[PDB]
Amino acid sequence: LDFPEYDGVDRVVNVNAKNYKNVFKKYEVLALLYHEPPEDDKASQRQFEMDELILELAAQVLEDKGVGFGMVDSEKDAAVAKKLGLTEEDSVYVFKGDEVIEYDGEFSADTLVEFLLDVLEDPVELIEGERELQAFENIEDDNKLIGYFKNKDSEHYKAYEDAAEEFHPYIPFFATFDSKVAKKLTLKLNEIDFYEAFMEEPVTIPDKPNSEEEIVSFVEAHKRSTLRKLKPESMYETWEDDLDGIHIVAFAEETDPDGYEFLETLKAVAQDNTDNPDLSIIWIDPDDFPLLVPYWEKTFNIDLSAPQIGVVNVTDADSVWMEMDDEEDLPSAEELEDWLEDVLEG
Amino acid sequence: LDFPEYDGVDRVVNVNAKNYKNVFKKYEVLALLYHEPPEDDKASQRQFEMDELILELAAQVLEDKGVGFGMVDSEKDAAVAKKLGLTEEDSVYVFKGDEVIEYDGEFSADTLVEFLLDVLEDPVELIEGERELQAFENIEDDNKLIGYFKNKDSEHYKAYEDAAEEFHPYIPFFATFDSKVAKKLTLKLNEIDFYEAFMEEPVTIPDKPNSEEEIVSFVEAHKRSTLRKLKPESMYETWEDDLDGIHIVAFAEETDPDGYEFLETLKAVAQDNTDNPDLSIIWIDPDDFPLLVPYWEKTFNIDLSAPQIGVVNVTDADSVWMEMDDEEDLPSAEELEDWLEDVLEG
Ligand SMILES: [Ca+2]
Ligand SMILES: [Ca+2]
Ligand SMILES: [Ca+2]
Ligand SMILES: [Ca+2]
Ligand SMILES: [Ca+2]
Ligand SMILES: [Ca+2]
Ligand SMILES: [Ca+2]
Ligand SMILES: [Ca+2]
Ligand SMILES: [Ca+2]
Ligand SMILES: [Ca+2]
Ligand SMILES: [Ca+2]
Ligand SMILES: [Ca+2]
Ligand SMILES: [Ca+2]
Ligand SMILES: [Ca+2]
Ligand SMILES: [Ca+2]
Ligand SMILES: [Ca+2]
Ligand SMILES: [Ca+2]
Ligand SMILES: [Ca+2]
Ligand SMILES: [Ca+2]
Ligand SMILES: [Ca+2]
Ligand SMILES: [Ca+2]
Ligand SMILES: [Ca+2]
Ligand SMILES: [Ca+2]
Ligand SMILES: [Ca+2]
Ligand SMILES: [Ca+2]
Ligand SMILES: [Ca+2]
Repeated sequence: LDFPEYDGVDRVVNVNAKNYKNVFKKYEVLALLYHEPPEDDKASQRQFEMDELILELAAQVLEDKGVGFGMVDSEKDAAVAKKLGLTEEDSVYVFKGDEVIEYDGEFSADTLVEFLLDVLEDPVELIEGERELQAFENIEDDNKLIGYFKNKDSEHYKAYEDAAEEFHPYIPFFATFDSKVAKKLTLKLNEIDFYEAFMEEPVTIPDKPNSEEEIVSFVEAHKRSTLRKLKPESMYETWEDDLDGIHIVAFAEETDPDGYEFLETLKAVAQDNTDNPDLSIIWIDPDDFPLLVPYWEKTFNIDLSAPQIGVVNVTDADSVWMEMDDEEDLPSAEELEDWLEDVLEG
Repeated sequence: LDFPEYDGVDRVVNVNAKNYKNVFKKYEVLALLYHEPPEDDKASQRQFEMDELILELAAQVLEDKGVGFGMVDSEKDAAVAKKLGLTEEDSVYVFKGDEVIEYDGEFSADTLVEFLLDVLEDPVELIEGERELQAFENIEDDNKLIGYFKNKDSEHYKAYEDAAEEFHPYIPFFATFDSKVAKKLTLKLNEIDFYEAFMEEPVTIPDKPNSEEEIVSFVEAHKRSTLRKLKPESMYETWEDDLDGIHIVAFAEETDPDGYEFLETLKAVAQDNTDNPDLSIIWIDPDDFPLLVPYWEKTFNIDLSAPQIGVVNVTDADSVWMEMDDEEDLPSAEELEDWLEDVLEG
């Protein structure tokens, strides 16, 4: 009645020109680890075996749900990788229907399975009644969309659902057919509002009713939020998406009163500067990455039991941190704005 | 710049009558896995080696923070185990100061390290100003206490801090010296309010000012909340604490609009029946245990993409689940009360 342990059945194989058509046929959803060939030393061999074991456990856990896992060698299987669109080494590409979803997060069985379980869900969630509306409003650490349509047979709803599939499961798409919900949201019929992460005010997609292409192009242009949360499921995607080799990194434990107070200041600063295309802040809650906390404290020379904020230069592997005597020496929004300005324009 | 990998240094040893005094001296905080001797078959041997490797990784991660890990064989080391108070096999006993903290949760390096990082924090958190007060009010999935005292030198504050140590890190103790915060909480000087998990209304500890013993005895009597959340850090403690071999188990994904709506009904039912000593509901959010979701769906024969609630008989290894056609066929509070009554008084 406990966590599953690998049962030794070989379910994850190398996916190559000989078998790839049969593997895609065997599984309704197929997730492919695109990897460089392991080096020949024993350490690199062991790590490769341990990585495969992670996939084996996930494949066992999800067998009855139509999910399969495979591995594609970027050298041996280069031709198949190209035909399938596998280009970023160490990414897992998830094939659902007509979509190819890139996973670029923690390589662990639990996080992988949680992601696949999100992939298997439908790309549009409905909102009806006050409690469901409250659930929608509680979402803030993701970009989200909500649109008001006549009903599920509306061509405009179907275009919205088709657009949701492009960003699944990263950007939740919500829909309502309830005119009372739409009024509380100030959504006119066939209007779509995009709520950037951590923002209070939405941006309405122009020129409604909107086609799939109009929604997709809009979401792609607003995909990067001023403030974004580092999450295990997407940690490497976020970290690799630096702006001119610079991240602003804020550490704050949401549940701690001092972390909450600092996070509220951070949100206020992001909201007041949300249209500055050069501002990108990563919020890391230490409680989400316990195994990295000592490493971050050593690397950055900071105490993560208190809120911290700094500028990390990925190009030069260097960083500077705002000097805060303790948890009670937090900057005002204005002081935080000014400190970022001083370090960046410099 | 990534998750740590075990470096092969042996930091976790068997703790026995010969070395236990030196181990306790080597480490400021020491966590001891109390385990039955591994069976001699190769499978049991491998599992024991894999368990030790989990401790090795945690010990590496926390080395610079004064934490050590050890293992105590319940047969070979029975005399030392008794002297140290190790009685429940498969529990990890954490020695901090004068306290012995039992860990009875997921045996994984990340969850273990997160718990130890919580252990290392101070047992009382202060509340000052409106934002910190809001952080206090946002806490609902734990029992919590808050007391109003003159200042940190008050003998009554010191008694409160001494009591907090007994329940650290499971039941957060908050304190304020701010008369404006105390007024919003309706806390008179030296009063202590206990907020049961998921309850709106607190219970004031009687006969203030309160001694350590009065607080400890009060908290012990109110320790078990009507509604409690299954969490990795304490999942086995919670599951083993059944009431006459019965758990009421509710599955609800907090972030999903249907899960939120059902959870609100569950909270309302718990609040209206909070004084019924026979009512104990475990809320499991599937998003917290992805690796167990397929196992639960198979074992209970339910769809965990929708909210579910049932009665699980641990004695007879049997369960019954409320029949809900889909996510929109949710019971009212009254219907849920009546359904529990019908299945239990039967
Ligand atoms: Ca294999
Ligand atoms: Ca497409
Ligand atoms: Ca990557
Ligand atoms: Ca986990
Ligand atoms: Ca509007
Ligand atoms: Ca249009
Ligand atoms: Ca990527
Ligand atoms: Ca704090
Ligand atoms: Ca504080
Ligand atoms: Ca913005
Ligand atoms: Ca955590
Ligand atoms: Ca923590
Ligand atoms: Ca403060
Ligand atoms: Ca060892
Ligand atoms: Ca004691
Ligand atoms: Ca136990
Ligand atoms: Ca983890
Ligand atoms: Ca009161
Ligand atoms: Ca008293
Ligand atoms: Ca226990
Ligand atoms: Ca739903
Ligand atoms: Ca619904
Ligand atoms: Ca109660
Ligand atoms: Ca989760
Ligand atoms: Ca989920
Ligand atoms: Ca509903």
